[PDB]
Amino acid sequence: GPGMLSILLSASSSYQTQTIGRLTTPGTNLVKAYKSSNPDLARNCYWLYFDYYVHILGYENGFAHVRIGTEDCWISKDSLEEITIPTQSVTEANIYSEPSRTGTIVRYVPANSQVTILDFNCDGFYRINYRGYIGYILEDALQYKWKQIDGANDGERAANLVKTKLGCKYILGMSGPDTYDCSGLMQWAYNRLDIFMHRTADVQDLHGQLIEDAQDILPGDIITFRTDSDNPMLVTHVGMYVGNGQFIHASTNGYVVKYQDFYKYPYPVSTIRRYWTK
Repeated sequence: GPGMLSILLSASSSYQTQTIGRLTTPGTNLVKAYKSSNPDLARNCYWLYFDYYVHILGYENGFAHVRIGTEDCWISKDSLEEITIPTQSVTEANIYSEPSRTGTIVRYVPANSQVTILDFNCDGFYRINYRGYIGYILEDALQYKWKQIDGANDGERAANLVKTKLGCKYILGMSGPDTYDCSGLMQWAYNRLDIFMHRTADVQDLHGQLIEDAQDILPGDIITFRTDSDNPMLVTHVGMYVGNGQFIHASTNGYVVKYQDFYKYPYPVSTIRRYWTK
């Protein structure tokens, strides 16, 4: 106020200067992703998709180095655009040199100042430009919120996000904004929380915290299923638990994103996976 800093913040930061990207995938909906800026172009690690949000770590050799949560990869620089976000501060604060409790002061920012967000989710800070001064401001000092404040945890936030897509049409291979398949809905929802999961159900099945007893399931957990009786050991479907014994999924039954009663769903569960941590 403006000098108070919480002991819950680290006194050190390794957070590198980043910007915000939004995937535009010109002429299509996807872009190949790689694990280097000089890849074996035949061996892309996966793809990223139209209207996903990323952090941009830099550019090299025609690629953008992008990050979603703990995951980083390289995509063609023409597949995304840089984004800056105007907002205003609501309380006086300092812009600091880094997102820690020991940064130097770049500039004092009075309450009600117009600022521009350059990066988000920076360990409790945004990176901003105020009047040409650049650095990190505590995230609650700004009006703009990159994710819901409501909810006890990011699992509840993920459950809200899939609810916002109820009624969207099922289309194989899609991940929004208007159409989805089952696993694309999951990856999209977590993209909006800056958390990476892989794109297909059979890989989503292999990561996240394993919730071994269904009694322990919570909103935002994903449930994978084996639904193909000609390949009965393969994971082929996924949905997101949203509480009250229901999950939401994109289903070919109805060709729509809809609720489903978990206990009555007539296909075996493979795993329950928790990709949220706070």
